[PDB]
Amino acid sequence: STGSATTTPIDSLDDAYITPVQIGTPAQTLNLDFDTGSSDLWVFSSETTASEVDGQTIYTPSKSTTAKLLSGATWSISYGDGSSSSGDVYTDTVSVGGLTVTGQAVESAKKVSSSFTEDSTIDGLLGLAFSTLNTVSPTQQKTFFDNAKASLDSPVFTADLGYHAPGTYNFGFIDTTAYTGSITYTAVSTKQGFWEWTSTGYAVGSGTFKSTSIDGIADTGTTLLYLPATVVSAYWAQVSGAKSSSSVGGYVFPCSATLPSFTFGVGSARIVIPGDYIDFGPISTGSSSCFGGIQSSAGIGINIFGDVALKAAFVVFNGATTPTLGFASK
Repeated sequence: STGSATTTPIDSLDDAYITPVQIGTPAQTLNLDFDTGSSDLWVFSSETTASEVDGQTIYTPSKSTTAKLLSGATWSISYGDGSSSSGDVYTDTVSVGGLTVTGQAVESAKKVSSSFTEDSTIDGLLGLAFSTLNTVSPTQQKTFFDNAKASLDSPVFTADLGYHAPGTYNFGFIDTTAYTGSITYTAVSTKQGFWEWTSTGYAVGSGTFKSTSIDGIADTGTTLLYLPATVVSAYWAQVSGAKSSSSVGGYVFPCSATLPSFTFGVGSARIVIPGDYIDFGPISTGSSSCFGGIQSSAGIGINIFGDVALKAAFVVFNGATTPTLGFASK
């Protein structure tokens, strides 16, 4: 089997991407944030505290003839941005882009933190990291991909995120028309539960490539590119007037600037992030200070190849017995 679903930016900055997901019978379609940095499929629901729902579409398990309470199971998750959610668990039929999993754990939120309530466009998350990170207790549950894997034509999924445009998540096949050149594959460590890999270096603009190992995670659920402070300083030094602002929370730059590209290495291959992709717009409405899309990972404890980086590539998440990642230009 295969599946193929379009993923759509939630706003004009590509802050996140939503993908329609069919849950239950008859289907209830919710727009979920596919997150290769976490491993829970959780949804706003008829059980979510009413004051914490503000415009999201909810899953109502009592209206699904295939829903079953997973008795005794609870979940609770905290994300790297400080947000969180928790609740109980149902199993139900879940379909993405025509690919159906029966008996998928659907984690129903009883509580969500304010950042989720305040974002009416995201109805929940669909985790695509390794199932060792799933938070369901006392019986850990498998991700949608883990449940689907054995049925797929090939044990892979691909992320093809658009810049200011829709893109595609495919399951079970590589679309050889979706990228240019060849796909370069690189080793993955699953020891922390992430799609963790080592970039071979970077360049700023038209500058020389610096060969240096940068361990980090491929994380579709993180907006920005978080790299070591040395790398980030080297980038922003090429933007007149850019500076790190402790009050804003990162590097800012004059909105009048033209940003240089940023290149990262994948083996001997190179992925170029155009300068435009690094502009996250005014820090507040009407400001002439703009927020940068490359930020320091110091204090986060891991480097994160978030959407800024991933949307410059066609990315293969190869879930074979020994997982690997692939990157191609597009």
